[PDB]
Amino acid sequence: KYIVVESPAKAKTIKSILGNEYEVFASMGHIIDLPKSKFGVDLEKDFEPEFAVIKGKEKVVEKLKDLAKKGELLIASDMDREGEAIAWHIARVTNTLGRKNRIVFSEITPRVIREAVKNPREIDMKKVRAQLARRILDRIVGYSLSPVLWRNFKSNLSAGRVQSATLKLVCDREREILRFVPKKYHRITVNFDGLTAEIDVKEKKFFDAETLKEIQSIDELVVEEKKVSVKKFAPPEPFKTSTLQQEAYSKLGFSVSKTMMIAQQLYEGVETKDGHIAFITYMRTDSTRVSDYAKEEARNLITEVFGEEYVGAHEAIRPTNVFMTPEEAGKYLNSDQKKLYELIWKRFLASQMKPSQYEETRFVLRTKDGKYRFKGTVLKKIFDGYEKVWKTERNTGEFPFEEGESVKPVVVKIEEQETKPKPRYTEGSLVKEMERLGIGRPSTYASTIKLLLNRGYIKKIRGYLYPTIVGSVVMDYLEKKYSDVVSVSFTAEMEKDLDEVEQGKKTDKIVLREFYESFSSVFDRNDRIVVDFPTNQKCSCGKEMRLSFGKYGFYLKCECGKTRSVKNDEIAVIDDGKIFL
Repeated sequence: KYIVVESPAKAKTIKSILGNEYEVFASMGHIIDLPKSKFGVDLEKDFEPEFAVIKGKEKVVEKLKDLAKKGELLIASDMDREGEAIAWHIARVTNTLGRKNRIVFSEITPRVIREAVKNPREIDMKKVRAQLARRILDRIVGYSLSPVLWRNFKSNLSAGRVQSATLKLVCDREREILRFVPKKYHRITVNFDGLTAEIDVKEKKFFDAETLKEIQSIDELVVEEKKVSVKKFAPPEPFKTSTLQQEAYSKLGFSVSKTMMIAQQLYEGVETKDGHIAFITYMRTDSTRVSDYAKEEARNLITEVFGEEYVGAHEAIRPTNVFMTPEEAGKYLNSDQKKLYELIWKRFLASQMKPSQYEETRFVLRTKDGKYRFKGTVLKKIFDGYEKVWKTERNTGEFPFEEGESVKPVVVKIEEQETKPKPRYTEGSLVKEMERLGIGRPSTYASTIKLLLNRGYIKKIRGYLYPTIVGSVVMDYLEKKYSDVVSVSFTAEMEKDLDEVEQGKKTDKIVLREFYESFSSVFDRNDRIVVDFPTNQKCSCGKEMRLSFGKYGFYLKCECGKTRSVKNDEIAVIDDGKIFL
């Protein structure tokens, strides 16, 4: 039998497992694709795609056709929609579509691979159609709007729908920050015996001088209320793509593209001095489910290392072999791979362990004159559970006081503060928002963010993301002329529709016809657009400046002073028609 995969890494890992009973072949990427500069879909044949062998890949195609005549040609592409389409192109070119020739697995390990090759299935055409519909949607937007956007702002909308929705998130965040009005208030805390409590107020308040003097004068309080209860904390869930990207960003400082690159290495199998080893399950997943076999191995490890009292077709991202500890993994993994494997391993083991248990004491203290109250909480650890693996800090302490008892000495701390706006997104917290709103999917979170940064539509400064002049100006255009079509809401609706096509709950054709109706009814190909915005900038003579766009790109001008040039990626947000630089 012959097995075909996309990558040399996967081919070597698979060949290591199967030996000489199977010949394993890598295609070295895609063989067939839509045209690179023809539109490629026939809008008069109900969105018929036009495929051709990619230049340079003709020989691979010939080899595949030859193999298919010599033996069963099994296809071991990754298990996502893209992989299913790869499988379909190979089956079509070899005239084997409909055979049981597609191998499905979430991990490249001996037990799993050996079973998977024995149980091939037919290519899932609903999954293929969901992929193709995505390609067609992107191609319609891309080939309609990128020329319009080149003519007017010298920039493009590839990865389009999802990319414009995500850009909108960043702009909306920036306007929220712009419009925020901070409020001064006092933070007032009392401190006694290692415990703290905050003043009890209906809203954040700026106290007057005489009230502050009084509060600062407090040196004794009385316990008004003491309530003790059991508090359990759930272990983390096993990673899925979205939460891996978020945590690798916040815990390791990895960009979401670096995380996915490393995760792919760990899944496909790394070459070692002695062979090849897969470390984790497939990295594009929306599931946090764990196989029964992996659950059992985890129970066995927990039992052995920690004790029984600690024990708690898409799959979570998790270690293929939980007994390969992060420390042992270090002899095979580079520094970045080791950090990522360690994260994944700790999250998985912790997810299989018992909740932790604490006793929580919530208390209220009052002054003797009854004028002021202060509220606090403290925890006491009963059982660490999963926190033995997933490191957690909590406000632990003791409340050695009863209701009605006086406490002295107390120390009051008064600090003037100002309310703060929402923080900007980071790559990780932008992924979180894309998941929240339904606009990203496992295969598109990282690529969307990367493209936005690469086109200079957003800019990263000390890890926070800012919209730029070109991002803002492009988004404003799309909002004005393609309001419904480019909305976060419509993007989310389309992504849900494509999930439904994959699941066989909607047809590709119905989804495509709906989109095209909405798009075509607003698409104006001959649109010419003079950039002309009021700004928050002033020139020497006192006048307001205006933003314009010429042969050397963006510039500011006033009906008096000289013209100041601006880079496409200078930070900027548009609000009520005015650009704020």
